[PDB]
Amino acid sequence: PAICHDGKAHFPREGVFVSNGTHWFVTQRNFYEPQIITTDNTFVSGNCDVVIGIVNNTVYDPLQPE
Amino acid sequence: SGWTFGAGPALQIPFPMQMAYRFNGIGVTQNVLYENQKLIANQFNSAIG
Ligand SMILES: *[C@@H]1O[C@H](CO)[C@@H](O[C@@H]2O[C@H](CO)[C@@H](O)[C@H](O)[C@H]2NC(C)=O)[C@H](O)[C@H]1NC(C)=O
Ligand SMILES: *[C@@H]1O[C@H](CO)[C@@H](O)[C@H](O)[C@H]1NC(C)=O
Ligand SMILES: *[C@@H]1O[C@H](CO)[C@@H](O)[C@H](O)[C@H]1NC(C)=O
Repeated sequence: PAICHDGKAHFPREGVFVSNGTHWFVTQRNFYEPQIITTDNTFVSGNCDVVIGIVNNTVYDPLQPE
Repeated sequence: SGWTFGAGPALQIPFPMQMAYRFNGIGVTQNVLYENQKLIANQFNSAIG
């Protein structure tokens, strides 16, 4: 249902979170289009302490490296 | 399978995710359900009883 990067939750803006066997992507609900999970496709809401089934993962920041 | 079996082949999906998408279909985002799951389930059980 959600992704827990660093003490926070991360819900998809549109689509579902999937993983083949090792890496997590976010994709649409009618066509398999995997994408790299960044801060643009997810919105933070919560504290990551009430959600059930949340995995940790590592999200990507597209601004700090540049 | 939600409503996905009304168009083509049935696709499995966890019930909480389907409920979250139904809530998102009326303008309320997913975090409301993902943080009030227990309360909503209790209310639904009380109503169905
Ligand atoms: C919710 O489901 C549970 C089963 O997982 C029901 O539990 C039993 O249901 C029978 C049938 O009515 C009752 O006679 C038992 O007393 C129930 N036991 C417990 C521990 O609840 C439960 O009735 C269901 N709830 C409702 C409102 O239908
Ligand atoms: C799963 O997706 C990742 C994405 O980088 C890929 O490297 C990998 O080969 C895919 N398959 C498996 C079995 O991990
Ligand atoms: C996520 O990381 C925290 C600390 O880094 C850890 O306590 C927690 O167990 C991790 N989540 C899972 C599902 O292992």
